[PDB]
Amino acid sequence: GYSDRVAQLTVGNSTITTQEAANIVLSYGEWPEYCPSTDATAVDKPTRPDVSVNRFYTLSTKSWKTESTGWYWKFPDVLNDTGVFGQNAQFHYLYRSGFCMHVQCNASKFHQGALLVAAIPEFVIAASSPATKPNSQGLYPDFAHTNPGKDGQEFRDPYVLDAGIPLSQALIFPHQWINLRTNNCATIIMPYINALPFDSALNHSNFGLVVIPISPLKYCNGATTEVPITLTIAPLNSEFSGLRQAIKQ
Amino acid sequence: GYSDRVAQLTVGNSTITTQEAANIVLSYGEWPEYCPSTDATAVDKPTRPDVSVNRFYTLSTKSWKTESTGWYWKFPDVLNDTGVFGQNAQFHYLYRSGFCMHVQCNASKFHQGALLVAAIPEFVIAASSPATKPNSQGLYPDFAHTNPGKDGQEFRDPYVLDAGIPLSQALIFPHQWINLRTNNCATIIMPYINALPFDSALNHSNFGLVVIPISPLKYCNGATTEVPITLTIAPLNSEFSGLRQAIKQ
Amino acid sequence: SAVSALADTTISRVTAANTAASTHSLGTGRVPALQAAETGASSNSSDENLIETRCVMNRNGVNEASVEHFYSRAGLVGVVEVKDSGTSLDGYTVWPIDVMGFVQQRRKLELSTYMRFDAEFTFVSNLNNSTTPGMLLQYMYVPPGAPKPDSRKSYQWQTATNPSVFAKLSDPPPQVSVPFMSPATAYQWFYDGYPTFGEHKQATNLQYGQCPNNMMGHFAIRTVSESTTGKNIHVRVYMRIKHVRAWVPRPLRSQAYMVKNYPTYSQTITNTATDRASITTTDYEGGVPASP
Amino acid sequence: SAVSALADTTISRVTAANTAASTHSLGTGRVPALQAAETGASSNSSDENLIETRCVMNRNGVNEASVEHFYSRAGLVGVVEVKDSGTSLDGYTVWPIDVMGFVQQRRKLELSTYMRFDAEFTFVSNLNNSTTPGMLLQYMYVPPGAPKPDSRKSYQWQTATNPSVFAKLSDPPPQVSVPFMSPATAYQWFYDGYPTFGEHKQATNLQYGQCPNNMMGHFAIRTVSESTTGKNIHVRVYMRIKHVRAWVPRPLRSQAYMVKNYPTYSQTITNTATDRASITTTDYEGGVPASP
Amino acid sequence: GFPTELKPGTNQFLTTDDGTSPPILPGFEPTPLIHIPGEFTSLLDLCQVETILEVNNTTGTTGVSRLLIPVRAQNNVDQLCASFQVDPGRNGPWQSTMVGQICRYYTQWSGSLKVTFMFTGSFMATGKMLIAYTPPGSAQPTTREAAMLGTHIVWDFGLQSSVTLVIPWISNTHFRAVKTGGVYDYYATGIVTIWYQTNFVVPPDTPTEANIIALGAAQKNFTLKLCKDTDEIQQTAEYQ
Amino acid sequence: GFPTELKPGTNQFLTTDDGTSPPILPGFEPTPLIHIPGEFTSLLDLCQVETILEVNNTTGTTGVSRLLIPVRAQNNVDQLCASFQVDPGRNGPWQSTMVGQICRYYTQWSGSLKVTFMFTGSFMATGKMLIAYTPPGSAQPTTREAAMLGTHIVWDFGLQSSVTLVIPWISNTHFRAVKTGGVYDYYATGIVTIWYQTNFVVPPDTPTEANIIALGAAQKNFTLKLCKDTDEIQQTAEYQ
Amino acid sequence: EAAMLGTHIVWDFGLQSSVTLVIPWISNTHFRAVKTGGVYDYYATGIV
Amino acid sequence: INFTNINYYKDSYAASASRQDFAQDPAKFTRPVLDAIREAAAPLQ
Amino acid sequence: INFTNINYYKDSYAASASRQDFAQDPAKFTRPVLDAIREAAAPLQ
Ligand SMILES: CCCCCCCCCCCCCCCCCC(=O)O
Ligand SMILES: CCCCCCCCCCCCCCCCCC(=O)O
Repeated sequence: GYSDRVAQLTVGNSTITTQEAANIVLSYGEWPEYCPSTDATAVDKPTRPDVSVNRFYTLSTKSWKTESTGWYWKFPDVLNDTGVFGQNAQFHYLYRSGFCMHVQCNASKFHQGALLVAAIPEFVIAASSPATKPNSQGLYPDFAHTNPGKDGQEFRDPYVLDAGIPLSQALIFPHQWINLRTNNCATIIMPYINALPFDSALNHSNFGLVVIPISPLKYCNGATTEVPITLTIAPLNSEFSGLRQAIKQ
Repeated sequence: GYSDRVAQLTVGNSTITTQEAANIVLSYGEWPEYCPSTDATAVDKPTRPDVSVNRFYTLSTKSWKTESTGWYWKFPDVLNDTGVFGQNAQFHYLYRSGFCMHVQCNASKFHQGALLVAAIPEFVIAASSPATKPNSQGLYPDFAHTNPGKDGQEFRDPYVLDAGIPLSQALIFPHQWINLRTNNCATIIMPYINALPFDSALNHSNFGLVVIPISPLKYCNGATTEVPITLTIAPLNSEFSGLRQAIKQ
Repeated sequence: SAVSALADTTISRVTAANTAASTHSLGTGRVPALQAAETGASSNSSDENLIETRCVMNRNGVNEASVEHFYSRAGLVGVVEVKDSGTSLDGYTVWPIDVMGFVQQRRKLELSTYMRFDAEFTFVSNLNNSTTPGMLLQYMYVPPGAPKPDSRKSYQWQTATNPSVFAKLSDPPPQVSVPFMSPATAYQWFYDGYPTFGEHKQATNLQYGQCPNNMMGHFAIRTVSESTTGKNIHVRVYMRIKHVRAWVPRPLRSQAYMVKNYPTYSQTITNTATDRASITTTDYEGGVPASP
Repeated sequence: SAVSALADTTISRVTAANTAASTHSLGTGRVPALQAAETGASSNSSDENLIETRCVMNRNGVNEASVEHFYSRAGLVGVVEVKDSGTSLDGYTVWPIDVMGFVQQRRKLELSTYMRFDAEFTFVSNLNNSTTPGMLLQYMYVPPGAPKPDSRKSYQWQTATNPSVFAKLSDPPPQVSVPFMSPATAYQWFYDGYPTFGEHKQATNLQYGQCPNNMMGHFAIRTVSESTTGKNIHVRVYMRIKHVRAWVPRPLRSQAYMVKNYPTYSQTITNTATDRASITTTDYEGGVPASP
Repeated sequence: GFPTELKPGTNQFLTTDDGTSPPILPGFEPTPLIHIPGEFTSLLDLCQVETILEVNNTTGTTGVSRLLIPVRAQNNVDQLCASFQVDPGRNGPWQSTMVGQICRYYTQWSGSLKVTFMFTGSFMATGKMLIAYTPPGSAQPTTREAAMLGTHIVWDFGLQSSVTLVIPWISNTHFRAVKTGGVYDYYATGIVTIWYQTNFVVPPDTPTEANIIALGAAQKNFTLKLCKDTDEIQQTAEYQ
Repeated sequence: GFPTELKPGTNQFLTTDDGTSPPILPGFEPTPLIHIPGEFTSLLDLCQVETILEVNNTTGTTGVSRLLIPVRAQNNVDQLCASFQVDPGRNGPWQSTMVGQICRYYTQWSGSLKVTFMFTGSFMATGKMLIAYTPPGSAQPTTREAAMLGTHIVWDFGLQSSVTLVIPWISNTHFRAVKTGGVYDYYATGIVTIWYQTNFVVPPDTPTEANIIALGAAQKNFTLKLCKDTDEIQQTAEYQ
Repeated sequence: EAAMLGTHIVWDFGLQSSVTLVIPWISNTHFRAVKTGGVYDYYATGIV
Repeated sequence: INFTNINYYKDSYAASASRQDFAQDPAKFTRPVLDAIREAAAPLQ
Repeated sequence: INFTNINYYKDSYAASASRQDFAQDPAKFTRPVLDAIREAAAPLQ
C-alpha cells in the first residue's frame, strides 16, 4: 500500500537504478501508446525503431548553485541531434512519442534544498519587454531561448516561469520534487500530448521540461560544493513517417 | 479484364474496322434509346427508318499540319444534307437520335502527336470581341461558325475552345485521345442529350464534336507529310415526327 | 406516427473512402500503375497499389460537396433601381428576369448544362443612404405574355391574377418561393441553336443561343404612390436554388464575361494558370537540408 | 416516444461529497496525516482522519463548476469600427478573427491548453451616441483564402458562397452559431513551435508560437450604401462557447498581457500575492478575548 | 397564422442564455475527435490539486523567495513561525494557488480546505511544529497556549517530509462569500499559525535555517457557486 | 393568442438559411421530369475526373503549348525535366484542372491526389522517368539522388503510354486549407519533380523532342469542406 | 556522453554496497579465442 | 429532438431544400468505357 | 413539463449547450503516480 524507495528503469539497452526515489509520475494517468488506426491521418506506414531510439539518453548536467534560477529544456528539441533518434527525427517529416524524463541530483545528508521538476506541455516561452510599444525585436524571444537544444536554457524570471504564469501553480502540471533530505531523483512518464496524431519534431516542441530550485541549495563549509543536476530522458513508443532527405532545422 | 486493340463497328450497311483502337467511350454510361412513351410529348406516330439512316457516314477529311489548331463539327448540322438522314431531317419538324462518332487518324511509327477528340453537348460557340462595348456585329458569331455544315470549322482559339472555357477541362466531356504512338482512332457513342424528348434538327445542335491537336504533329524529313483526319459518324435510334414540306434551313 | 419522420431529419454523415493496409509486391503481369489515358477513362489506380499504406478508417464527411449544398446559397442575381427623381420620374421599373448578370451566381450555374430547380427569391430594398423609411412597394411578377405596366398608375397593378407582394422598406426583406417554371424539362444555360427558323444571315446574329425556355418574364416594381417621391430605391434580388437537378457538367468559365446572355471573351486571352519563371521553379523554401 | 426525452432535460443535481462520522484513534502504524509531497501527488488525507467529524449528508450542488457552465457565457472578443467619416471614408472594415484581444475572455480561455468547441457569435452594433437608426449592415465571414473586400462596392460582397448576414442596426443583435472550424482536433491557445521550417534567425522572430490552426479568417463588415454616410459604427462581437472540450489545464495568467498573440510580460514583475507587513501579521481583529 | 403574443424580454440579448442559433455552414462536419490525454471536465478537479502558497508575501521579499516559510533554530521556546488567513478569495497567500484563483471566478465557496507543509531542511535537522487553525471570532493567537485550543496538528520532521493540516468546514452558513473585508468578515474562515512545538535542532556543521513550503488545495467536499468575473487582471486598451 | 417571445436573429436575412417561403403560384404543377443522361449529384464525382495540368505555365508560352511538358534526348545524365507544387488551390498548374477549380470553391480539402502522365512521342522513342513526390518540409530537390528519397515511381515508356503517380495524403491535419502562401505554407502539400531515370533514346530519322501531358485529379478518398466563394473571375460592372 | 551509448548501469551507493554489471555475450562468432592482440583483436570483447 | 423539414404550405415546392439524398456515382464520368478495365491489368493488351 | 434541449436546425452544432454530462475524475491530476499510496500508510517506506 506504499511506494518503495528503490527503483530500476530499463528501456532499450539502458538501465537506470535509484535507491532514494519518491515515486514515478504517470502524467495524466495515461501510458505512452502508438497512434491507433482510428486516430491516424497519414497513410504512409510509420517506422518504429523499437530499441534503437527508445532508450535512455543522458543529455546535460547543470551545476546547482546557491543563486541558481533554474533551467528548462524542450523535449523533441533536446534529442534532435543525438543517436538514432536524432537521425529519424531529421529524416522524417512526421513524429510522435512519449518519454520518461529522469532528473538526478544527489547530495549529502548535510545539504538542503528542493527542486521542482515539472513537464509542461506547450511551454511557450515569453519575452520580457521593457515596456516598449513599437513591436521592437525585444518583443519576441530568439531561437536560442525557444529551442535551447541539449544544453538547456537557464531561467531569466523563474517566478513567472518565463511565461507570465505564476510558478506557484506550476504544480498543476505533471511534476515532482527533488527534496535533498528525501530523494535524489524525479521520474515523469509523459504520453504524447498534441492536437495532432503526428507532428514535426523540428518545428513543434510538445513539452517543456523545467527544473527550478524553490528552496535554495544551502550547506556549511567543508561539504562538496559542486552539486550537479543531470537530465536523462528516453522516448517511448516513438514513430516516424514521411521519409525524405535529412533536414537539420 | 482488358480491352482488345482490334474492333469492328457494324451498323446499317456500313462496317468500320480498326486494328489499333484504345476503347469505345459510352458517354455517361447510357446507350442511345428510343423515346419512351413516359417521356414523349408529341402525339404523332414517329417514323424510325432503321437501316436507311442509322449507318456510318464518312463526312470530312482535314489534313493535320504542324501548326493546326483543330476543328469542330455540330452533330445534327453535319448530317442535315446527306443521305436519307438529311431528307428525314428536312421533311420532319421533330427529331431525336444518338450517334457513334469515329475519328480516324493513322501515321507511321515515326510520327508523333496527340489529338483530343471530345463530344461537347450544347457547344455554344463564342465570338472574341476586340473589347468593343456598343454591341457591334463582332459581338456574335456568324452562322458559318455556329453551323459549319459537313466541312467543319477550324478553331480560332483552341485554348479556350472558342467558348471561353479552358481546354484543359474539356476532359470533363466524353472524350478520347488519338496518340499516334498508341492508337489511330477514337470512338464515342453518345445518347440523345436534350432537355426535350424531340427537337428540330435544323435549329438546335445537340452536340459539338471537337478534334484539337494538343501535342503538335512532328516528324522528320522523308516521312509522309499529308496526315489526314477523317470524321465518320452514324446516327443511332433516330426518330422523326411532324411531317411537312421539306425545309432546308 | 410521423414522430419517426421528424426524428430522421438531421443531416446523416457519410464518410470518405477508407484506406486499407497494403504491403510490397514483387512480380510480373500485375501493373496497376500503367494506364492508357487514350481510352478516355480516368486512372483506377489506388494508393494501396503504388505505396505501402496503413489502415485508415476515414471519418471525414463528404456531405457538403453535394449539388444541393453547393447551390442552395442565396446569391445576388439582379439589381433594380426604381428611379423616381431627377430626370426619370417613373416611380416604377420593369426588370427582365435573367440570373446571368452577376459573375458569382453565373459561374456557379454554368458548371452544369441543364438545371431543374425551385427558387426562393428575396428582395432587399433600401434608399441610396442605406436607410429604409416606411414606403409601400409593390413587386409584381409579370409572366411572359402578361401586360407590362407603363406607369405607376396603369391598370396592370391591379394584379387580379398576376402574383404581387406588398411590403414597406422598413419590413424584413420579402421572400417568396418560385417553382420550376419552364416549358422544358430543365433550364438550359447553354443552347447551341437558334429560336426560330430562317437564313440567319443577319449582320449581328444576336438570336444565336437564345432559348426562350429560360426567359421567364419580368419583375415589375413600383412605389405605391400618388405622385413623384423624389427618392431612388435600389432593389437587390437574391436567388436561393432548392430541389436541384443538374446534368452534363461543364468546364468552369476561365475568361472574363463581357455580356449577359452570350459567351464572349476579349481578344486578350488570359491564361488559366498564372505564369512562373521556368518549368523547374517552385516558390517553396522549405527547411534547411541536413547534409547537402 | 420522445416525451421521455424532453422530460429528462432539467439540470439534475449531483451533490458534493458527504462527511462520515469519525472518532478518536490511538495507535501506531496508521498515519494518514503524514504525506510525501515529493511524489507529485496531492495529499489524500480526509477530515475524518485528522479530527472527530460528524455525519453531514452534504446537499450542496456542484454542477456549476463544470467546464461547460464556466465557459458557456458570451463575452466580448472583438470591437470593430466601421469608419465612414472624417479621413477614412471606407464604409467597410475587415477584422481578423482573434479571440485573444480582451482580457476577460482571454484569461478564461488560457486556463486550458487545447479546446474544441462550437461558438455562438452575437453582433451588437450601434453609432457613437449609442443610437441604432435603421441602417442595413452586412457581416460577411471570409474564410482563410477567400478574397477579401477592398471597398464597399467590390464584388466580394456578392457572397454567392461566403456566409453573409444582413441586418439593420435597429434589429435585435444578429446571432449565428459557428461550428468547430479547424484543421486540427482542437484549437491550441499555446503552440510552442514555429509554423514553417527555416533557420529562425530573424531579428524579431515574430513567427514563434503562431499556429495557423487557430487562424480562422476574417469578418468583413460594411454598410450597404451607395456612398459615404458620415457615420461611424461600432460592432461589438460576443462569443459564447458551447459543446466544450478542454485539455491540459494550465496556471491562470498572473502578469498583465501586453500583445494579442504572444505571452509577453513587462520587466516590472508584479507579485501574485499582495504584500503585507511581515510573515506573522493578519488583518482580522476578531472579538475580545475572554481572559487574556 | 398561429396567434401569439410577445412577452417582456423580447429582443433582449442575455449573455448567459443557452439557446439555439442558425448555423452558418450547412452540412459542415468538423475534424474527427482524436484522444488527447489530460482532459478535465470540472473546475473542482483543479481546485483539489495542491499548489504553492505564497506565505512569505512580505514587502522586500522578491521572486521565488516569497514561496518559502523560513524556519530556524530558536533561542527561546514557543515562538511563532508564520501565520496567514485561510480565506481563499482574500488578497494574500492564497492568491498564488489554483484553488485561490478559481475561487475568484465564483461568488461563494464551501467545503474543507487542505494545506500540506513540506520541510526542506537537512536530513540531519529535526524539529516539531504545532500548526493550529483558529476558527472565526478570534484574532491571530498571541501565544502557543492560545493557539492549541483550536484545530491543530503536531508535525514531526522525519523521513515523511510532508504533513497535511485539514481546515475543516467550520461555518454557520452552507456557503461563504469569496469577498471579504468590511461587513464581509462575517464570512471569514480563520487564521492558521505555525508554532515551534520543540526547537529546530541540528548537529554541528549543518545549516541552522531551512524553509517550509506550504501547498494549499481543496478537499473532496469543496464546492463553488454563482460564477462571476474575476478581479485578478485589468485591461485599459485592446491588445492590438 | 399563444404567448411567444422573439429571440435575437429576428428579421435577419441569412443567405444560407434553408427555410420555407410562401409559394407565389398555388396549385402549380411543373413540367414532367424526363430522363436526361449525365446527371451528377456530387462535386466529388467531378474532382475525380482527370483533366490536363498546365505544367508549362511559363512566361512566353502561349495557348495549347502551356499544357505540354517538353522531354528530349539529354546530353548528360540525371537531369530535371519539370516540377510543380501539388497544392490544388495554389496559383499554378493546378488552376487548369477541374479538381483545382472546384477546390477554390471550398476552404479545406483532404485526400490523396492523382497525376497521370501520358507520353506523346514516337512509337520508336523509349525512355525512363523518375517522377518523385517530395513531402513537405523540403524545398524542390536539387538532384535526382535527393528526389528518390520520397514517394516516387519509375516510368517506362512502352505500349502502355500512361502512368499514374498517386500523391498520398501525407499530412498532419485531417484537412488542409486551400489557401497557401505566408503562414499558410503550414498546409503546403509538397513538390512533384520529373527526372530522367535513363535517357530519351530514339533511332535515326525520328524526332528527338516529345511532350508529356499531365492529367491531375483526385482519389476516392478526396473530400472538401467549408464551401466559400471562389477568386477565379472578377467583375466590375453588371453585364447589362 | 559516448560511453552511455553502450551497455551500462547507473550505480547508486547505499546500504546495498555492491552492484553487478553483466557483460552480455555480444559477439559475431559462437566462440572467441582466448588469445588476443594483432589480428586476434578480431576476438576483442570491448572496454568497461 | 429535431423539428424541421416540415412544409407549412399546400404546394410542395415551398418546402425547404432536400438535403437527405446524397448520392455519389462517379463511374459515369471517370470510366465511360465499354470494356471494363481491371486495375491490375495492362489496359491495352 | 420541460420543453427544451430541442434543435430546430439540421446541423447538430446549432443545438444549445450540452449541460447534462457533468463528470468528475480528479485522480488524473491529484494522484498521477504509478504505485497507489494508501491514505493510512507512510508514503515512502
Ligand atoms: C412576387 C415576385 C416574385 C419573382 C418571381 C421570379 C420568377 C423567376 C423565374 C425563375 C428564375 C430562373 C430562370 C432564369 C433563367 C434565365 C437566365 C438566362 O438564360 O438569361
Ligand atoms: C456571419 C459571420 C459569422 C462569424 C464567423 C466567426 C468564425 C469564428 C471562428 C471560431 C473562433 C474560435 C477560434 C479563434 C482562435 C484564434 C485565437 C488566436 O490564437 O489568436
